[PDB]
Amino acid sequence: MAPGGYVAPKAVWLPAVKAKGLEISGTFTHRQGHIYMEMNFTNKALQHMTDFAIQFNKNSFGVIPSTPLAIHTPLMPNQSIDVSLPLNTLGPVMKMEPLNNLQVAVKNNIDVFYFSCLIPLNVLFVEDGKMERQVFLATWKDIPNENELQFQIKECHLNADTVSSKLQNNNVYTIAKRNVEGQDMLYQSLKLTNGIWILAELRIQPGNPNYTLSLKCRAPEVSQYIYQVYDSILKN
Amino acid sequence: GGYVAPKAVWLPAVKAKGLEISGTFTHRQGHIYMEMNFTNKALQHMTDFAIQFNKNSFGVIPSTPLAIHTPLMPNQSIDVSLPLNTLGPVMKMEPLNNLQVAVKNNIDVFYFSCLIPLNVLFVEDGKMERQVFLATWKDIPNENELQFQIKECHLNADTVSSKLQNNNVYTIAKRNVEGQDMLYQSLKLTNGIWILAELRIQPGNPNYTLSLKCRAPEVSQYIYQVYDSILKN
Amino acid sequence: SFGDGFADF
Repeated sequence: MAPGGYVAPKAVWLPAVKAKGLEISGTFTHRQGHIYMEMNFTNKALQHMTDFAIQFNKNSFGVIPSTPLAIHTPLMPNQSIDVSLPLNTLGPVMKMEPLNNLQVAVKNNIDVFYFSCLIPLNVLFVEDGKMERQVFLATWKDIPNENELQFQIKECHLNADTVSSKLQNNNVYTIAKRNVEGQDMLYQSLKLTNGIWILAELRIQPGNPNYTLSLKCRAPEVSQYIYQVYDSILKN
Repeated sequence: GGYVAPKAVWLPAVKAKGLEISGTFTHRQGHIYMEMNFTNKALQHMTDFAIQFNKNSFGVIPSTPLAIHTPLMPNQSIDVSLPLNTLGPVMKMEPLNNLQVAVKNNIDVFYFSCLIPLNVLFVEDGKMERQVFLATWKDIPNENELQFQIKECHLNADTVSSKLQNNNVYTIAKRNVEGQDMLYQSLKLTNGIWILAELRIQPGNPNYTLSLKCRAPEVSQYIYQVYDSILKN
Repeated sequence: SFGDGFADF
């Protein structure tokens, strides 16, 4: 566990085979307020690479780079560079499918290449995500039960204290806890970069290698993606 | 006539040893064309032009060889109209409507990609029966429903329908609920995909909500984009 | 634009 929270390992986003020798692998981070696309560019061609630039298609959460890609030295054959690209969420918005899809165009001196990758939604959980208890109860009551979606986190053996701590490290806050007949119930909140609040109730059972995650959100389409995030945080 | 995008420089001269290609796509009387402007910015004359498309999402392929017989002189340009069909080999592209192209002349072979606006692939026979619309809209899982905003549109419902009809997007029903207009629309792609749409127009809201349902929901953003372009042009 | 190659940049 690290400050900033869970970072997935880099995955190959653009194979050298699809980009005339250019290989790009990447991941996303959220560190001290700022979001980054952390990439490694590798030149697997026999000629050097220059004139690098990046653009993102419009996307669900308005993600966009905050600065141009600035690689001021030519990327030599077989050379590899780490690139940290700061991002913000004030860019143009277009609904993606899947919801967290990000389409990226990368140009060098050779051509323009395209790829997509999936933004893990945890990088879009804001620090300001701790709901007031009074507001949680009222909001949970009001939100129609049509919006409630349930998930199972399976093969998890952490206690309620450690679950709470790991989730808090990722801006998911536990604002209340209730213990009824061997079962821990954690009431939790988080908030995304676009203002959407998600309310969670997490239930922990003994003899049960799996927890029940119940999510309520006025935009319920995000819920399944929030689940995948919880699972990753608690399995890692 | 439907929406035609302004030509864009698909191939700048400095990337193709003097060869510059400007282009757009058109759909005229049931025929698809790649409309290109070839300019010779080199010092040498150009001959032996030929074009090839890589496999692509919608099976787009030229219907004939490019056939430029007359040589192209330095600083001279020609406007070419290349007829296309959708019976070619298929491969899913990223983004979906990106097309990989190679153009050859006497100097070298050059590679570029361009954007196919999906309206050129909207077929004339795209008016759905109301009965089938209603049953299909209900049956398609709501997880396949995607919603977009057409922002700061200054068009009334009737101009919206007419513009869209000129692009083979059919309004099969128009319903008023509590002041709010709801336009129910259909279109079909050259590959047989039907898209169902509901456009909500609320008086006092210049932002219209477009809801799309399709059994291939991945096409939706591309439909929205050309839909937006049609109403802004 | 997005998807229009060199014209994107």
